[PDB]
This record gives sequence, structure tokens and C-alpha cells, in this order.
Amino acid sequence: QLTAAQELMIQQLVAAQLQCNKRSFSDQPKVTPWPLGADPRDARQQRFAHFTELAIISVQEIVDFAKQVPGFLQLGREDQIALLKASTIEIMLLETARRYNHETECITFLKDFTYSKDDFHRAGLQVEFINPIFEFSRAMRRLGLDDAEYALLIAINIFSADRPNVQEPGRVEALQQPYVEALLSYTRIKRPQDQLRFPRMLMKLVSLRTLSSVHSEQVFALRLQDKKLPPLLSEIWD
Amino acid sequence: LTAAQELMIQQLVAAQLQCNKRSFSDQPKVTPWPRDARQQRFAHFTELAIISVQEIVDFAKQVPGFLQLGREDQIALLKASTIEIMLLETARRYNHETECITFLKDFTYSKDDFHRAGLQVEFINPIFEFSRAMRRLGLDDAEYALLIAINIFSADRPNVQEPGRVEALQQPYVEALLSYTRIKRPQDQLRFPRMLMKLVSLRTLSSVHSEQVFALRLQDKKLPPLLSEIWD
Ligand SMILES: O=S(=O)(c1ccccc1)N(CC(F)(F)F)c1ccc(C(O)(C(F)(F)F)C(F)(F)F)cc1
Ligand SMILES: O=S(=O)(c1ccccc1)N(CC(F)(F)F)c1ccc(C(O)(C(F)(F)F)C(F)(F)F)cc1
Repeated sequence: QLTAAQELMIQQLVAAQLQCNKRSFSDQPKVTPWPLGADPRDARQQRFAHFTELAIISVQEIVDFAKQVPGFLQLGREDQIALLKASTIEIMLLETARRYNHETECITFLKDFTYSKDDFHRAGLQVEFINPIFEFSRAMRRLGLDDAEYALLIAINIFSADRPNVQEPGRVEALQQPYVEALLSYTRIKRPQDQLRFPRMLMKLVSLRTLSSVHSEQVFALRLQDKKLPPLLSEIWD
Repeated sequence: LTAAQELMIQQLVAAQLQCNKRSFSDQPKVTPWPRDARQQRFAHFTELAIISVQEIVDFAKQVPGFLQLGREDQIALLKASTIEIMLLETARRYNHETECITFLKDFTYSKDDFHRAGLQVEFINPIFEFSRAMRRLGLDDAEYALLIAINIFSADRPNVQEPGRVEALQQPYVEALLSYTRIKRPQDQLRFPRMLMKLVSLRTLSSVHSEQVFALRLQDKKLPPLLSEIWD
């Protein structure tokens, strides 16, 4: 059985997740609306802007989230910054997968709005990034994670000691381990008869690293098409 | 551990052992380790890298499931794996007492020797941090071999046409490792998670390696043909 500490650390995470997601419902109508009624280059830019604008919202939700993960604020500020520079896209990819719906083959963001493979392509993104996103999301759906599992995976993802420019990786590892132990024990209990579900979970952190590279390749490729990231996204990903 | 599991693991270990005997019994054919010797130490590094690539390809071929994928997937999985397997293998060859990487008698390389070959700081330190991490895990020959098998059958590499078939090939090796680590160290449950987590590390490490290649090109230091096929 889960310990009280372990249950609390899941409940802490799931609840922080919810308070950070109020940024999503408030800032939903503020955004550049997705262009209805468009011909064949005006609309291509608006969709792109729209996608950046949701990304910004997510970056700020991930900042706010991390600040509430116990231990995070007590890491040196440079390591905090370094963990969030690296884990941000990956948390976004988890959140994208978490909102994937296999009936419609569409991803949900900010409560209501949904996107297809083709919306992503209508925003000027290339197939080399879009296809892995949807395979990841499909893969993540075959694992059937609940909120607790996703939460724990995001916490583990933040506390990755081997990110670039971490100056006290040891302190990061010490914060990561309890969350990994928690997930181990959680998966055991939920699914006693599936000894491979936990490993498959950790293996998604492997996929997330490569997907992080593919995203950098995508932002690289986007500047050749007059599409430079806005200021808050430039400082994380250029 | 089932008969079929003992068979799979014995095979991987026996192939690693033969690969090593084959590739690294005799003295390597290499530019003698000495602007003159900037290119010479690099070339040297490049020629060791090639011999490891050959060793790894020889081993991949003997991993059950591999030679039964479509040729394009065989190429795709090796292309992405090669540097990662090299990093595992380097960690295997690491000697913490001495801080060097020993291919065979008299072919050892220190953090300095790397720097002399033209290699950035940005690449070398991750290499050595990763290696002394792997040692603290204390993997044995069956574990290293299985990790390598698992790394090869990563369904999410670029250009993989049959990701479902690759993931099904991974499964039994993950299973064999899980069983194996359960038995070897019954009262160390995080051992296995820790091993998988190094696969994460290797992905980031591969990208740090691509940055080293692109950086070298800037100093007119281009990969030779056998390595260029794979990395640029
Ligand atoms: O969660 S995301 O912000 C998202 C944006 C729009 C619609 C749905 C979801 N995210 C999707 C991902 F799968 F990658 F996680 C996403 C993040 C960043 C990007 C970009 O960096 C940019 F510019 F839009 F901000 C880029 F398009 F360049 F790839 C695109 C999508
Ligand atoms: O095992 S390696 O082949 C090796 C080469 C020389 C001396 C010791 C070990 N390998 C080491 C690593 F840790 F990175 F895996 C290695 C692989 C690739 C490289 C390079 O690609 C090149 F050109 F030298 F081959 C580069 F230096 F550019 F990174 C260097 C070393």
C-alpha cells in the first residue's frame, strides 16, 4: 500500500496542477482566435501566432507549477532556470498527449479548443515534428495513464539531473527519486498484473528527449519561413 | 528465469565476448598516437571510432530479431544507436581507479587525450560523468548486453517504417532484464529503473555528440567516409 507521504505527494501535485490550469481558462478568450474562412498567406501567420500564444500560456503554467513542487525553489536559481528550459517542451508534449482523443485524432488545449494533424501543418509546422507528436500521443494513450501517473511523470521530468548547465545535479537527483519510488509503488498497486507498465512509462522520458531535439529542429526550420518565435519563447528555445 | 530467457541472455553475452575478441584482440590499425599532431590525434580517434562502429554492427547482427527486421529499419536503428552504444561501451571500458577508457593493453585515453584530439569541453565532461555514473550502477555483462539490445529496438528513432514490430522486439529484452535484476539483487528495486533512466541520458548525449561533429567541421575537421554515412 502507498504511504501517507506518497499519497500526499500525488495529491499535492494533482492540486497544484489544477490551480496552474486556471491560467488556461482565464487566458483562453484573450488569444488570437484560429482563423475561420481562409483561402490558400495572412492566415498561415495567424495560426502560427495562435500556437505561440498557447505555448506562452503553457510556459507560464509550467513556471507556476514548478514553483509549487516541494524542493524546487530551494535549488539555486540558475538550476531552476536550467531545469525549466529543458523540461518545458517535454512537459508540453506530455500535456499534448494527455489531451489527445483517438476518436477524433485531435489534441485539446486550454479546456475547449482542439487541433488535428492538419491544423498543426496549417500553422506551418513540418511533418518531421507533427508525426512523432501524434505517435507519442497515441502511444501515451495505449498506456492509459490517470492524473496521478501524469503528475508524477511531470515531477520526475522536472528533476532530471542530467540537463545542460545544472551545477548541483546531486541535489536534483535527491528530489527526483521519491517521485520515481512513488510511481513504482503507484503502478504496482493500480495494476499488480502488468509488470511492464512502469518500464514503458519511464521509456516515455526517453522518447521525450528525442522529441525535444525534433522541436529544436522545427524552430530552426521555422525561421526560414518568416516565422520567428516571439520574445518569451525565443529565450527558452532559440 | 525461463529456458528461453537463459538462452537469450547467454547468446548476447557470447556475442559481446566474440565481438570483442574479433575487433580488439590484435593491435588496431591506427595512425600512431604521437598543428602537426592536432590532425594526427583526431585521426587516431576517428579510426578507433570506426573499429567500434564495426564491432557494434557485428553485434547488432547477432541480436535475435534484428536481422529479421526490414533492411531500412535495420539501418535506421543502427544509425541512431551507434553513438549510444559507443557511450555505454566507453562506460564499460572506464576504469575509475585510473580515469581512462581502455580498449586493450596499451590503448587507454584520459580526459586530456580527448582534448588533444580537437574535442570540445561541451562533449568530454558529459562522456566522463556518464561513465562514472554507469560504474556506480555496477552492471555486469548480462545487464550491459541486454541494455544494448533494448537500446537497439527503440521504436521511436527517425525513419522507422515498422515501429510496432520494433516495440514488440524490445519487450522480451526488457522482460529479461527485469527478471534478471529481480533475481541478482532482489532487495534493490530501483536498480532497474535507474538503468532505464540512462537510456534517457544517452539520447541527450547523442545530441551533444552531433554538436561536436558540427563544431569540428568549423575547424576543417571532417569525418571520414565510414563515419560520415552515419553522423552528418
Ligand atoms: O502544448 S503546445 O504548446 C500546443 C500548441 C498549440 C496547439 C496544441 C498544443 N505544443 C505541442 C507539442 F506537442 F509540441 F507539445 C507546441 C509547443 C511549441 C511549438 C512551437 O515552438 C511554437 F512556435 F509554436 F511555439 C513550434 F511551432 F515552433 F514548434 C508548437 C507546439
Ligand atoms: O568509443 S569511441 O569510439 C572512442 C574514440 C576514441 C577514444 C576513446 C573512445 N567514442 C567515445 C564516446 F564516448 F563518445 F562514445 C567516440 C565517438 C565519436 C567521436 C567523434 O564523432 C569522432 F570524430 F572522433 F569520431 C567526435 F570526436 F567527433 F565526437 C569521438 C569519440
